[PDB]
Amino acid sequence: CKYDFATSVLFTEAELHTRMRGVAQRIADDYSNCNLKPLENPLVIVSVLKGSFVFTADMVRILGDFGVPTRVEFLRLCDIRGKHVLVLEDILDTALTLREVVDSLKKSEPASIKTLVAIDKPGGRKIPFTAEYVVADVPNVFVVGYGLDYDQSYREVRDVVILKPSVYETWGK
Amino acid sequence: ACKYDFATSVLFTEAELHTRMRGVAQRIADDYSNCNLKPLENPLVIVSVLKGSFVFTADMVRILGDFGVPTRVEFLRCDIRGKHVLVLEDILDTALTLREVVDSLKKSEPASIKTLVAIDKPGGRKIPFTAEYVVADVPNVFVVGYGLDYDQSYREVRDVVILKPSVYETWGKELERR
Ligand SMILES: Nc1nc2c(ncn2[C@@H]2C[C@@H](COCCP(=O)(O)O)N(C(=O)CCP(=O)(O)O)C2)c(=O)[nH]1
Ligand SMILES: Nc1nc2c(ncn2[C@@H]2C[C@@H](COCCP(=O)(O)O)N(C(=O)CCP(=O)(O)O)C2)c(=O)[nH]1
Repeated sequence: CKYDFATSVLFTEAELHTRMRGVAQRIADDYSNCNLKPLENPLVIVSVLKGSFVFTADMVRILGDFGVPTRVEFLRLCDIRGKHVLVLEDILDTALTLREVVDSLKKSEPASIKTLVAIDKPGGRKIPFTAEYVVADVPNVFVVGYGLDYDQSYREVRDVVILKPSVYETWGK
Repeated sequence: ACKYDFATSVLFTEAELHTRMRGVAQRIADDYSNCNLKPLENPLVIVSVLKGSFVFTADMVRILGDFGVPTRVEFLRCDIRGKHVLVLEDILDTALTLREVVDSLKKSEPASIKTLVAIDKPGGRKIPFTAEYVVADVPNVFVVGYGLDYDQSYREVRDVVILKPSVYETWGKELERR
């Protein structure tokens, strides 16, 4: 590991962007008949969690690459009724946050609504929940990077790494 | 001959923005070299102001990390006493927002405080204000991209472009509903 605060690099910046391009192609095809256009009818991007800003910034730019115009909202509301909504989240774990955000947004009745997460932790669920688009899976380990923090730190790490246990063991004390 | 059907001209590409952000990142490293910036213990507190500033913030913190500047980010659209604060903003124009934030933040008595803007309109000031770091200047022209929006749209354009007048001449008359 090139990082002195990590035991392993799980996904590099290039790997994530490669995967996110595969997802952007699915989104473009998926919404091909939604008549998405700037101002008139963009895809409403609802970014959840403070750390999601890194992923949201890269995803929205990649989405524009594939002809998907967007409009970003942050909850870390606008006018979603009748409009297509895509919730983005950097990590999906217990799914308790996503379920609540999805259910509440439905109260506004948008044309459609789907979710996209950068890191899915399939093994952390406390309720059933599947995201329409997943960039990468991560086992049951504490990772930081790509916006994911440990106590507000390491968000800027370009890759998704396993935080060396000596880091958070010494920081709690 | 523009690559964007909605823009008259492209001012700064993503790559050019990053090349500039690399030069800025080196200066910040030198400037804070005596501050012992360290993750968790003493990170440089990044205050990102303005909704569209998430794009510049996402890229800037990452570049800064490349140059040995560990950061933690807050958003304005925490404890700062004794900490080093770098306010980040995608566009600086009248300076009214940045003046409010900086002077409101000085009340908490941080270790220091500076500002870094991606786009500085030197000629738009309503009050005097100079940013400590500026990635690039822009004149009296309406631009979009790199997080800068026109009515929430076009933030995702990877470059800072001048938006075609027909777009906002048309959309304004559409916003006129009543
Ligand atoms: N760095 C890092 N964090 C992890 C990891 N596993 C879980 N988490 C966090 C833990 C908690 C707080 O998250 C603040 C995010 P923030 O600071 O940006 O606000 N979470 C949620 O509550 C999401 C519920 P879900 O998404 O399932 O609905 C996700 C990991 O492995 N590494
Ligand atoms: N896209 C684009 N916007 C421009 C341009 N010139 C000015 N603005 C805006 C105008 C107003 C709205 O700001 C939206 C931020 P948001 O919608 O993301 O929240 N602003 C401020 O008040 C900054 C306070 P200052 O900089 O003086 O301290 C900046 C341009 O050329 N292109």
